[PDB]
Amino acid sequence: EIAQSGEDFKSFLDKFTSSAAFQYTRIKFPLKTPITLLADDGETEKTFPFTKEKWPLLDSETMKEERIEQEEGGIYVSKFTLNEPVHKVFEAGYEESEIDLRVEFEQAADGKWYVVDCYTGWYGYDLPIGELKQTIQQVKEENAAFKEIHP
Ligand SMILES: [Cl-]
Repeated sequence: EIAQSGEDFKSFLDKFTSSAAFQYTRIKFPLKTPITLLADDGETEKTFPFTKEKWPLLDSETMKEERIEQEEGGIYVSKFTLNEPVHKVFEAGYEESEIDLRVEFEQAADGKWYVVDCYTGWYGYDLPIGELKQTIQQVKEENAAFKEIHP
């Protein structure tokens, strides 16, 4: 569960979520899994590299493990589904739905933690390819908000 050398994961994650500049330094772009969307033709899958300009900054609230029971009926669950000394995977989503976030963390040979892959519902398979550019701009605007409180 806990690494015997290098960076402590919980301490890393607190720094990662508290500073945008630091966060960007600890993501290995392009991520392992590219963004995959269906073309308008309705048959061809198109991939786009998951690069720095597309990254939605992750805050401390998002990275908390918890179970949210909503009055309107949903149960939203976030948890580390893999929790090994040098390899962790965080998943979040509504119970009985597909997940809307998966973040994969690995402690590299230098002892530092990095994000090496991510699935985010911002770029879900349900996103029309024609909306990708504007979605990326929306993420930029969210990131501007993040940077007002977590530079
Ligand atoms: Cl409730």
